[PDB]
Amino acid sequence: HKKGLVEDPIYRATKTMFTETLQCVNVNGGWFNYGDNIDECYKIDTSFITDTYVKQLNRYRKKLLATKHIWFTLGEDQKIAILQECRVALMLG
Amino acid sequence: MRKFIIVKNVKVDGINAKSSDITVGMPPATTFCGLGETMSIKTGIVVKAVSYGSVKFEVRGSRFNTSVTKFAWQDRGNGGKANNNSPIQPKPLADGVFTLCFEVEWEDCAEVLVDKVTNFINTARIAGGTIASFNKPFVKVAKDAEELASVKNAMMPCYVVVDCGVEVNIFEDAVNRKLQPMVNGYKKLEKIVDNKHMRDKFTPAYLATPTYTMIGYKMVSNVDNFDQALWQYGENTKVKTIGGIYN
RNA sequence: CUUAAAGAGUCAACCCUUUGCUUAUCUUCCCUAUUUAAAUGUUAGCAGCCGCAUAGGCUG
DNA sequence: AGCAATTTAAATAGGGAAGATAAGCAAAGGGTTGACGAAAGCC
DNA sequence: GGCTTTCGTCAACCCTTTGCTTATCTTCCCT
Repeated sequence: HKKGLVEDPIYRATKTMFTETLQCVNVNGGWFNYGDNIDECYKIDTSFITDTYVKQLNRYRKKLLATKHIWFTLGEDQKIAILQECRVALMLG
Repeated sequence: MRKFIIVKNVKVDGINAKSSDITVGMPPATTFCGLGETMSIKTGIVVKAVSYGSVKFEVRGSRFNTSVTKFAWQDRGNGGKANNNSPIQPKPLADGVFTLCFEVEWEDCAEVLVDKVTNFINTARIAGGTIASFNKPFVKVAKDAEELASVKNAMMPCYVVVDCGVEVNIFEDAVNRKLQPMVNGYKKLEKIVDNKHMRDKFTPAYLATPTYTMIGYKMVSNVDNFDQALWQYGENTKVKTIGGIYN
């Protein structure tokens, strides 16, 4: 829905890599609006366990499992552009 | 790519105003460079330069004489003379509200950097003076030169120190060009052969006579280059600005 | 680990008194405020009488 | 139950008076802030 | 054998009476 926003000046000064910047993306960058009903916001039911959802999750997870070996052979520039394409397709869907 | 943390409105009182034998007033840049390396030691954040400005500063005393300190009988062996007043050695005292801006290089979040600087400043002592109060320090970064000026203008309001150099000597130009003199460092005279009465026995010690440079006070926004206000330890047993002599 | 390290300035008080800022003034002449126009917006929500009604109807 | 119109021009000038004085007293304090050197009892 | 206390030793001025700087502000433009 929206990208995380980093207010931190040292993090904005230094962070460059993919995960090394992503570890600085916290809940306070827009997601944590006011925070008084957090315990109700994290008590969760598990009614998704159905037939077609579980097989779709399994087939896509194994697809990722089989292709993630080429992901580590990518460069920083690739990872950023590929994940931008993935985010654009995800909001499209 | 530069990173700074600014502590604004550092109200400090009890400052040892005796900068040297011939300078009494604002503490020199050797004091604030010493404060910077003090945090490099206690907090571990290694500090290149410090830009310090004076919001307020009053030397205790009149316009021609400083208020001397009533000494206490603290030496050993002069009991019996303790009923009379203790003799006064000259140490002027002063109060000062300062604004400090430390060049640091940091790799963690700004909150732990602010907390480390706050925990240092709560146990620090500006020029022998107890830090009465200080605002919460804030981190600002100088990516480019416009960002350097952003950090510069974030110390408003304060009168920072810019180096204007020595032409012939200190007294002559202080009358002629009317600039202020202060300790930019020291000159080593003799090696000290007795380390028994010192802080460390292994750190090499020298008797020193303070060298002085001539400086001016300019408001931090009116300073064109922030490197001319950031004092740092130069390799001539002195301190110096990054931008050199202010023109 | 900052000319680091450290330090009680205390006390006391009669500013007094005196006073002439007076004097004389020409503001003054001058002159076009002129010309229009729907008050509309239903512009009123009444008077009796048929009734237990301050419910509901009728009469013009 | 809101509706109240538009432009146009706002005076040119001449003056802002000098002459006097602007007190003389008497006070205004010091009190502590001395480190080396040298006799001289004393562990 | 230092060591810590107290007393004696050695001096002598020409002053002057605020600024130092002087504060972090909108053009294009299209949505």
